[PDB]
Amino acid sequence: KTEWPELVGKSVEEAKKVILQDKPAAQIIVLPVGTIVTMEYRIDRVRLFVDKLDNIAQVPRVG
Amino acid sequence: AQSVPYGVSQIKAPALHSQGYTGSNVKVAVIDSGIDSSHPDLKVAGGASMVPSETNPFQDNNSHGTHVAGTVAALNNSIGVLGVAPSASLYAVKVLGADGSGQYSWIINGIEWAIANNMDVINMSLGGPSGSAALKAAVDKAVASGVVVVAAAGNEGTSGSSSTVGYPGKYPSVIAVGAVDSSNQRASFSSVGPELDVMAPGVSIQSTLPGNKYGAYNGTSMASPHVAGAAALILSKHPNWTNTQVRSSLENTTTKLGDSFYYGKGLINVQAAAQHHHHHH
Ligand SMILES: [Ca+2]
Repeated sequence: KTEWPELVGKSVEEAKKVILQDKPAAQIIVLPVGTIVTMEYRIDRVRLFVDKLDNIAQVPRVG
Repeated sequence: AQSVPYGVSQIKAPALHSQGYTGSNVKVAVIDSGIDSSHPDLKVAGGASMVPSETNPFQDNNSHGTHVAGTVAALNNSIGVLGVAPSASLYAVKVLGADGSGQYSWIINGIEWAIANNMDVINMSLGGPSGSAALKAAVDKAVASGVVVVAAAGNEGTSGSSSTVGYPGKYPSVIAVGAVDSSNQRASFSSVGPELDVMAPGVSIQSTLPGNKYGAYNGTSMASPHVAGAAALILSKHPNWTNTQVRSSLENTTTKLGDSFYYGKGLINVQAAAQHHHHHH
């Protein structure tokens, strides 16, 4: 499992719980949606982009 | 002892160094998370920060900008690694904070600073999934001012017959760079599409890390600086070539690889680019 479309709209706490169950060594970082990010590829990382309600705004994916 | 990363030799950069072309007096802005200016294998000429909470551009709290900077210009000596353009004038334009992210306005601010400070080359090992008219305007203005603008194509792999190139790489004014390994095979994460221009080494790339360290990273972020450094080598041999001529020399002298949708023009060859005779620019 590398993508989580079912988590769009969930809170950060809810999303982290599911991702860690599916990918125990996931390196999760939370950022505002609409930002620019570094383009290195990290297979263990999962960025969570959040909206103004602090909910997952985009499909989480490894990288 | 110094070790030359495979990618530097693969794009034929040491051929130019042996002729005396090392990027001297060419100004390259690394628009990224800052550059650790204290690294013994780097010489930072200047910089500026656009990150409100991190005014010092010479403190890299992420590590990515220092690694990108080492691919462009790690010093030629008896320690660490070797950059593509080891004599380049390297500028730390910090637009990303410790978490590796930045607002679009901070990236645009860094591009505006780069134009105002007469940078010859801009490297942007960064991107986002959406564009903006202001971001497009900034990269277009830099190219209209004569700057060579290079960016990572993105790490979004494939999606049917659609483009996965992110922004600012997707704009036609920018040279969007994908990633290959030491065997010239496209990395599965490398973005694809009509906007992909050229490829460069982006798998297991050794470079400088903050605190007098070295390490390997993967990504189109690692491929981009090989091309930005190659542009600086070309300008050190041909100071009168326009950005249009530097870009065409790199795109029209590549080693052809796979289909253009996945590989663009192919792998850059800076030795061939620096010997190029233009017929259209
Ligand atoms: Ca060195």
